[PDB]
Amino acid sequence: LDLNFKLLEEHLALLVE
Amino acid sequence: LDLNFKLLEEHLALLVE
Amino acid sequence: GPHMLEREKIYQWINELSSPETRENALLELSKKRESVPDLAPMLWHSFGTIAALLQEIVNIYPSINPPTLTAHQSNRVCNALALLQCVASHPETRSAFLAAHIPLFLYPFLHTVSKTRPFEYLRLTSLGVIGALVKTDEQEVINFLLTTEIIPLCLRIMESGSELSKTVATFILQKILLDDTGLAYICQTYERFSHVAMILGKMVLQLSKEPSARLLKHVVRCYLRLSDNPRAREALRQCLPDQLKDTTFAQVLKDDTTTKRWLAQLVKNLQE
Amino acid sequence: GPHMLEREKIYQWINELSSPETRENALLELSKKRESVPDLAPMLWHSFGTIAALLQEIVNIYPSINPPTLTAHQSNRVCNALALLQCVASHPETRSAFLAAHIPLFLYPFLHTVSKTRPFEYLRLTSLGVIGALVKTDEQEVINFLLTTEIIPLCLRIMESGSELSKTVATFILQKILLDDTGLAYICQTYERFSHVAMILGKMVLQLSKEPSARLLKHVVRCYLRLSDNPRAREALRQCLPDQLKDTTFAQVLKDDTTTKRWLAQLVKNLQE
Amino acid sequence: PQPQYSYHDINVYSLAGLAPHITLNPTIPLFQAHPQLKQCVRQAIERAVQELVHPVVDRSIKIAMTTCEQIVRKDFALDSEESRMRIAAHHMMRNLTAGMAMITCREPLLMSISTNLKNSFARTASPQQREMMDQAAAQLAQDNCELACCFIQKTAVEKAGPEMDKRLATEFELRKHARQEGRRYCDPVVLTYQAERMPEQIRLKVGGVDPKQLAVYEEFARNVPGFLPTNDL
Amino acid sequence: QPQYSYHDINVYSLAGLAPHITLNPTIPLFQAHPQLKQCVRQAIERAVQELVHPVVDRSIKIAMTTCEQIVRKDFALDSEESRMRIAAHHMMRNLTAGMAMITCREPLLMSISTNLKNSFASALRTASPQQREMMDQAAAQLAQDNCELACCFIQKTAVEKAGPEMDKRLATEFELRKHARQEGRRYCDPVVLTYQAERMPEQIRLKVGGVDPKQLAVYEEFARNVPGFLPTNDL
Repeated sequence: LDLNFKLLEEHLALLVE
Repeated sequence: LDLNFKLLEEHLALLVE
Repeated sequence: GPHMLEREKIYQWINELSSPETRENALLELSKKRESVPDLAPMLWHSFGTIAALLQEIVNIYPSINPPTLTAHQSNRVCNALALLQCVASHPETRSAFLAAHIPLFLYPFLHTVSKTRPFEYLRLTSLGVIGALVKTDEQEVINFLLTTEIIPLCLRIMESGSELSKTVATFILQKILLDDTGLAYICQTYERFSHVAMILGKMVLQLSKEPSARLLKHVVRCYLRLSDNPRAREALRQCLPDQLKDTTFAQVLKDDTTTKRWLAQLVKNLQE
Repeated sequence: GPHMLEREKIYQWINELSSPETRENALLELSKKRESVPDLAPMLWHSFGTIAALLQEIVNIYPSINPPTLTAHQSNRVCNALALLQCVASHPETRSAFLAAHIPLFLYPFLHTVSKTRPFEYLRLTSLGVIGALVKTDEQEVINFLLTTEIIPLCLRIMESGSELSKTVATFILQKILLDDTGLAYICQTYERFSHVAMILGKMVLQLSKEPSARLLKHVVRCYLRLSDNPRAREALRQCLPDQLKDTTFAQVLKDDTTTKRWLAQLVKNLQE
Repeated sequence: PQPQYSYHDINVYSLAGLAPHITLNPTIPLFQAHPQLKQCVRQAIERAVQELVHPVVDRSIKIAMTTCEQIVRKDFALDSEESRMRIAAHHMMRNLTAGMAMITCREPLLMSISTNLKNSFARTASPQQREMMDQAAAQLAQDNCELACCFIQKTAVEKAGPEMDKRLATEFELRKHARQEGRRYCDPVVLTYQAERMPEQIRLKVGGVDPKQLAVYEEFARNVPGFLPTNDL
Repeated sequence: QPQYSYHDINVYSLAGLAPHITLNPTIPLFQAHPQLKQCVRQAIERAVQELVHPVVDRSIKIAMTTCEQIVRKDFALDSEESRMRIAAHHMMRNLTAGMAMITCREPLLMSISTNLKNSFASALRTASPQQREMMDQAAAQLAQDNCELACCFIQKTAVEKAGPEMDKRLATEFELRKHARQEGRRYCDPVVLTYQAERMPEQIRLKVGGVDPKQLAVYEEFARNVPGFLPTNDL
């Protein structure tokens, strides 16, 4: 889950900005 | 109204039978 | 001379239904001709704003119901428009879209009224004729629409406290619904749904001994017969069948109607020990 | 050449989504080529049972929600289908039909959770990411949908509770709704809708003074600014605005955030009278 | 009957919007020689709306929503201008929602106002003293119920807008999407039916909609059930 | 782990729960006051009746629109309304039951435990601080034990009401597939038949005939495994 959790976090970081 | 009231009363009594 | 000279008037009268000024006259003449022209219901449906017009006539009378102020001129105006909406529900071409547009649910408030005045008694009787015309089509799409729209709670109110014709038309609707396999299963899938139907049906039997009606008894007996076709309904009916049936209270009424004896005969035999 | 074998590998995987025996591998292999292939979303929608399969994947984990028994394998599996549903929701060819089937209504159960376990947080974020994808399109249909479905009450829960990332993404979703004029008018229509939002935002301010988050503070300020654009809202905010926004509490943190300093500056100027 | 408050007359921001429009009717069987009990009535009027505004608004939406959509979509099937459809949709929606809201509200509100009034619990008045309290309560229930349901009516209409925009979001697109291709949207099944099986005099005009034909959707905004007419003609 | 099966529970009356109620024999309240064991059947069925009707209506609401659009889209090139009706009902039972379980659990556990606390207090009356904790501990234990039972009851109520009402919303499509039979032709949605032909790859295209079993496996699985219930078969 780790990889998918991390890459998902990076993705959400761009989205909100 | 009475005319249509009478006519409807005849029609309904026929339908139920 | 030909059909056309009258058809052009009918073609117009449909267009006159839009403007609220020219609507009253078009409603009257069109309701007189709803039987002579068979293609009227498609032309009523697919013309612009015509069904929105009839829906508007229904809603504009809602204000008069809750404070009972309906006048006979008002009552005949909606029962005029209701008669064309009935023509749409009678035609096989426009019946599905009639129910898909969920039009009957605006007649449903008319069936909740209790006023008992002639404008309201006529309004209820015309609304009952629309749903009564729908149940007679013997169409599964009419059965599935009525069940889930809570027409049965409305009916059981009329079967309990209304004029004998209102009771007869309503019991006929509850009849046709019960005689459909899916209607019998739906009415008896929940104890509440059966119990509400049983309590009314038993109460009418009580009041049919205080004042007799051969028609109402004929439809009440078939209702008890059709209910007896369900095992769960068979058991409840055997322990709480209204005693007046088997009480020789209705023996005198039966002689004229040989069908009612046959229907009552199989009812008590169906719920045998 | 090699692309034709790749196209057929996807074609078979899509077909393999139907049977539950072959779904897991195809869910994995397609969630990887989501950005690689452009037309995945139209192919996913218009092929047989494929959208139903992903909907099953979602409901299939509903038992693991209450009581919370969500494994890591469950979470990664159901999110890989959520990833494919995000592809459908992103592609313009399929976005409107996707909203027409109210598909996001089935991720709302995931937003109600509070478990804070990594399988639940992954589910919470991936579900939030799907909504954040819709709000970024800035389409009128997206805003008109979310308001009617009551996602705002779902966000406000995640904005008070949950992680900082979850708090940020939820506020961003709320923010994007407020940016639309229709979203503002909806929230400031009643007092229960305003006060519920404003109290959320106030309680978030106190939490940020004790647990600071740069991105959270940015989007919280932007939300307050957008509310200040409404007349009746601007009034209620002059007495409601947290004093920590007015004073020096967030000064050190915002020393290098030019865009946030300007928004806060305008906010106090907006309420000025 | 007759109205009392136009559409814009009542604010539904909060139940305080009720407060100004309540009629006093100062001749009473109780409040005379009792200045203390005039003041129980306002919280009860709001009490009845606050328990009844939410479930009534949701039901009035349900009945009117599916009906308006299929009728507006059918009528405006050949019109390619979505703004004209959006106007007539909300017009008919405002009317059908306010109608079904009034049907579902008044009698429960008539009995919710008076029973909530109670008055005595917040006592030791004689049985004759109880009656003249109940007669004053059942009256004031009839006085302010028109306002009390006009409140729930306006709430449903203000909530009907966003919900209607959701289900016509399909129809609103094919006219925007076809516009991008330099073409006017025309429902292909309606185009075939009106051309092949419909007489001219009732046939749906392809280009747009005529202003004499909009009277139904225009009167849907003029006469709203339960309120004053506005631009009456 | 799902305790019950769809057939095990009867919905006709609220008394369908009483046979399945699991009352832990080691509850300390009943150890000192066994007469209070009789408030449980009532309190549980009170909670299940105050929530069954609001949940059922909401559950079908969220499931209905989704279920009609996916089934119509998927069977738009099939002329056999029999297969579409079967598949549509399969997928409603699965989605409605799911939406019920999410809506039902959290309030039911509170409604059960709270109803138990007042029914317990009404007979005890004395309400000593010990007897209090006895009640909350008993009401908590019983609510947790019988939450799964009462939700499956509301689930099954929704699933049975969901059938007839979907038949209403799918009635239009049912007519077109039998009308075309009356005219000796297959039914094929003009819009879908175009899109598939013009834009869809062959390996994933909607065939103009009926759906192949092995491609209908999704809709069969909607009936094999229903949320909150034991799978009828093992595959």
